[PDB]
Amino acid sequence: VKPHLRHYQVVGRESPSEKNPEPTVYKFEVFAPNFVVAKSRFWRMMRVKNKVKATHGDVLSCKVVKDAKLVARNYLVDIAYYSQRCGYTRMVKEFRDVSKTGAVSQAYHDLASRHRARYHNIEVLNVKSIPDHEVKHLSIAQYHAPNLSFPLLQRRTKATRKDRAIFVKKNTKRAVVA
Amino acid sequence: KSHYICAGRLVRILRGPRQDRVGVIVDIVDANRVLVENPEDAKMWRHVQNLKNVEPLKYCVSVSRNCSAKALKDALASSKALEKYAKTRTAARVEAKKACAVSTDFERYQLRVARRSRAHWARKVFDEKDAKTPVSWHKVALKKMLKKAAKMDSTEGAKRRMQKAIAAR
Amino acid sequence: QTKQTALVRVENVNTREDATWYVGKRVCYVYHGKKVKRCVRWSKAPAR
Amino acid sequence: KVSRKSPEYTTLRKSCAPGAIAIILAGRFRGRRAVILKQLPHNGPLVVSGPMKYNGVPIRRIDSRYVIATSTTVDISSVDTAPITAEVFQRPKAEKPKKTLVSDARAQLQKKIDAALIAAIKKDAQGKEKAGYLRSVFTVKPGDAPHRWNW
RNA sequence: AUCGAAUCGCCACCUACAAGACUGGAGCUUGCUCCCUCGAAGGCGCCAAGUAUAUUCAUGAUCACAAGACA
RNA sequence: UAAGCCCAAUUAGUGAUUGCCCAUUAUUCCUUUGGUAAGGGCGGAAACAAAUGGAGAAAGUGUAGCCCUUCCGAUGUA
RNA sequence: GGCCAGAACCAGCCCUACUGCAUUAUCCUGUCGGGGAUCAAAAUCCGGCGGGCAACGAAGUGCAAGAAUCUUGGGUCUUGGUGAAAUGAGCGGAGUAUUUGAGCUGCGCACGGCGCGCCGCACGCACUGGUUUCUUCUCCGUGAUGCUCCAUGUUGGCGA
Ligand SMILES: [K+]
Ligand SMILES: [K+]
Ligand SMILES: [Mg+2]
Ligand SMILES: [Mg+2]
Ligand SMILES: [Mg+2]
Ligand SMILES: [Mg+2]
Ligand SMILES: [Mg+2]
Ligand SMILES: [Mg+2]
Ligand SMILES: [Mg+2]
Ligand code: NA
Ligand code: NA
Ligand SMILES: [Zn+2]
Repeated sequence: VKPHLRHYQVVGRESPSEKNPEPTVYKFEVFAPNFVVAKSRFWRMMRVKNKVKATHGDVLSCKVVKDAKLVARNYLVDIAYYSQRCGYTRMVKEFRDVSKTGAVSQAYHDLASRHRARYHNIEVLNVKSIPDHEVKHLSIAQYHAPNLSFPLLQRRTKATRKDRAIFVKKNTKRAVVA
Repeated sequence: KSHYICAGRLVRILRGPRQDRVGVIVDIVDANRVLVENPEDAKMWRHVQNLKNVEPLKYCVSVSRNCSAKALKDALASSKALEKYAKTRTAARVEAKKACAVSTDFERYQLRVARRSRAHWARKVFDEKDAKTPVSWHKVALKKMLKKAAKMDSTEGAKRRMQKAIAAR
Repeated sequence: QTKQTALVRVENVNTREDATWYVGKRVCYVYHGKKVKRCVRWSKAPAR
Repeated sequence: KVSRKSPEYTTLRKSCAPGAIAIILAGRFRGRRAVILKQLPHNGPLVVSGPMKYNGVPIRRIDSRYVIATSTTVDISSVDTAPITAEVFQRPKAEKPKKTLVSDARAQLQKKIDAALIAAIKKDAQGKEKAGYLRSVFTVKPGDAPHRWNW
């Protein structure tokens, strides 16, 4: 499937005033399902870092950065997540994917499965494609072999929806009840 | 033996909008995904396919991982993988399925009479052979009964009953 | 339940697109009673 | 543009064009293939006379909703079809109270129409196969998916 | 014998078996190559006992439980 | 090869942003009833026998409500 | 026939099929160098430089007003009707025109970059500018002298 998180760049600033005639402009990278969530994360980060509230700020732009051409890559995703028991835990993981959005979406799925971390407690510090020789985990580097080949075993091939059947003869393809 | 998922492996798409199309593995992402492409198919540009949706065929072209479009096209044309695949029975079955799917009522009628014509002539040929070498239930039953019947009928009393009740008819 | 609307499962119709093709088609439930009562073409076709 | 009150106004679908071969879905001749001759005026029913010699279907009118008009057609421009009027199927009032009885004029119309229809079928390149097509009987088999078929 | 009924695919080719980490067969190089019947159909049945030279079908009048049904 | 847990989709790297099922809820249609209800008509226009277009038309709280159009509400112990 | 049923159309609703504007650069290409991994390559990856439209079935990115008339979608046993005032872009007449948009461009002014007026201007505002090269249909028409209600099809079945 196509990734559920889109790559957003949000450019914004504090609204000009007399104390700050030319407020600093800030650029933010975030992976959000939609631009409303992307703007919400931007204003949260502005409040916690730059002490700027959304009620006194402007959003100069909020646009999607397109994915590059789909190529089998290795992505280094620097991510962090909060938990009550451990506070903020930061990890740097590697994934095999074809796009930044796919790798980040995979990282969010991994965090949810292996650490029960939801989207709103996760902060993506960085994500970048890395060379084969910079990969440390063998579970990722095993896909760099020039002659990677394996069979397809223990596969549940389901027929096309129109041709699916309830009762089929034992050693034929004839659908008795469909 | 089963065909491995390797760079250059030819696959058929099992389900989805590209059902029953052929492509080349070209690259492997992870345990679940590949990057399939076929220059000769209109809808088979380089795209991501899940490994659960692909059927690995028996042909592997000689390409490297993440190869260029020109390199793939030259390898495909040189290997003759698509031409070799077109001659197999599975490819013919796939093409025939499309013919049935787009067939009209007249074409369905033509297939019906053609199959019935073959069925009739199969019955004729089977009858000709079954007369000589009994293999059906009725011919086998007749061939077993014949020897005892001839012995049971070759008596004087059998002749009298046969002649009397036939001349009566 | 709401008895004014019936649900019918038709053989070889296993997709919503398949069921769309049958929208507006006539549906008939056949049964028998105990006595022979009036039917269509009772006089015209007594064999019915 | 054409007046809705005129005898020439029609709304019939394109598939039920004159010369097309239709599958009868209801009535005495259900399952039989027949040839569409015309539509009676005032957006009336179709008139089918898929030759009685081939399948037993006489010149009968039928509502277009009770027919599947297949894409296989026959050029019947040589068939007159003019004598087939709305008056042919009208009947006199019956007052207050075994070979089939057919009026002589109905018999002549059937004779001429069927003969011309048969000749047009012969003229077709696939005529012998289409004549067998007209003799064929349509039925819904176990496992059939008519909703998935092209016609 | 009441009894009019609802059911609408037949078979003496499916109607044996087992395995889905793999059962068409080989080679060694163990995932590739080669051979084959080329690994994605149980057989019939759907209106001339067969694909042709044909042939009675109506007025049961335009839908109505097929007005019949031993394939 | 969950019909368990966490996350994420709506027929899926194809070409766009509504998978499906259940309310005395929502929208809409018909009918009833009550309004802090809103309007219109009510000086019989003309003409018209039967044998062979009709009927009604009340200045009105409340009736079989004078008639018509329109809008809104409608559950409930003591 | 004040009964049952099927097709027709009419109006109103309810579902759909048909899509344009803007955006895309952390992108697309070619080349040099590095780096990589090979039996040798190639690729993933990092820089410099030169070109750019990943291109309308490119993108699952923001907004979409696309007359079911042209080009006869489906439903209404979920509404009322068969013309007892059919207000219709739909019905009736009249004429091949009308001006919407899109392209291409005139002057002025706004707008953007450089520090005084110079350059640009994606094509904004006024002249309801011009060109009509592409794309459209256009105009006119029926009061109630009807206060209210009811009353006007087609094909079979059943009813003599
Ligand atoms: K009221
Ligand atoms: K009163
Ligand atoms: Mg094997
Ligand atoms: Mg019956
Ligand atoms: Mg899609
Ligand atoms: Mg109350
Ligand atoms: Mg349109
Ligand atoms: Mg007009
Ligand atoms: Mg009426
Ligand atoms: Na209610
Ligand atoms: Na009310
Ligand atoms: Zn290979």
